Amino acid sequence: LLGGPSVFLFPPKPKDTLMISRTPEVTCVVVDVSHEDPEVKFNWYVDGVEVHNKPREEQYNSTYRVVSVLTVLHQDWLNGKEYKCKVSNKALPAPIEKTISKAKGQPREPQVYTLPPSRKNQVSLTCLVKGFYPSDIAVEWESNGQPENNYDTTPPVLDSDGSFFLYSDLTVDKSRWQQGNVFSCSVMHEALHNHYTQKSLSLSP
Amino acid sequence: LLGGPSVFLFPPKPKDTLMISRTPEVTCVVVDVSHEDPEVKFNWYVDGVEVHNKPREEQYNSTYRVVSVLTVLHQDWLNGKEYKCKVSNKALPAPIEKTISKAKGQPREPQVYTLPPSRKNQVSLTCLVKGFYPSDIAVEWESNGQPENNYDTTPPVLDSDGSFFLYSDLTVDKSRWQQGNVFSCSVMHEALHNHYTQKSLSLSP
Repeated sequence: LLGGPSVFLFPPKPKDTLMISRTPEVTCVVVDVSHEDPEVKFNWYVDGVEVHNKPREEQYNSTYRVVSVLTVLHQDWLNGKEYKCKVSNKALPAPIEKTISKAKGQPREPQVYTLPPSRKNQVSLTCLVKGFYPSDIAVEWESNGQPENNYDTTPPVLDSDGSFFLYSDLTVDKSRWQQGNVFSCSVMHEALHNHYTQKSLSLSP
Repeated sequence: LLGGPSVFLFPPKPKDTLMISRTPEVTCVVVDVSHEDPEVKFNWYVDGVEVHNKPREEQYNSTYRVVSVLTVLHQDWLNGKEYKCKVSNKALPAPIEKTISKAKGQPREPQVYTLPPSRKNQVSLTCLVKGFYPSDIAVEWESNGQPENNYDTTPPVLDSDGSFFLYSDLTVDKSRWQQGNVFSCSVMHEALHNHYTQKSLSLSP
């Protein structure tokens, strides 16, 4: 397998699994396919039963990169079904197989805490999100209903008690803060009521 | 102790540890401090030696939340020194101690791959980043040198070979794509030459 193609199988976006309006999908990524062997075939399995459905390929200098995407059903993922990507290519000893599923274990509700805002010309607004399981989570910010994209979020990290925690921080203009704009950190997780919660912070007297 | 104060100690942002112009800091977060006991005091230790430099506090209904930040030295963090947060409050049996350091293990260079773009009115541009250790990493996007914030990045995940891998997804206007704008996927990691690599993606004939 060394110098040959590598395969990566990605779970669906947490946000996608937790909204009926969107469609969650697993993604099977193949890079470093040899110039001599462009044909790459994908076989998808849900718990064992083969499914459908085309794969997307492009040339990158000496090699090929191929991505295959399969829609999943919200429930199948949340209920813990196992998804398998099988990648076949003429240069491979035996087809490569990858497997992904939602972590099993008792779900635990995240707890969200806005923190003391801190300070030239910009303000840091932060949210702690902790006590959650599994680690699949979506953390976002908004203001006046519209999204705020200038934020960092730490990857979930395991706590002593076996739950996960993270830290999200949003940078805003000092003046938008001083003008009393309401800023919110929204969290989506399977263990929350309505799969959603929100905590707000503003400058108010 | 339940359900008194809980403490969370956070490492410095990867981007801050890897740029000479920024200040990396460890952050000690205390939540659910009882109304009756506002005083929270902080002891900071690097490898076991007390350092100095105040904490911010605020009331949230019936509780207090307190955050204490300590500037660290780039070299100290990368060299694997151990940071200790010790939190003292009158409601605690014994003061609470939290400890953090860079994971030890042989550093491995991330490998960065732009992937085939995919198609309403919007284009998904994607980057695979894999083969890296430790998981401390920063991933961002630019167009014409300016930052693009409308992306999502999976938390680093452990690969069978002991290294980490992730997937980052930027959403762009179809028209900015068609107009030939160069979109760039910037990665920062300790094992990279210059601590930085860029892979770019555009529509070109």
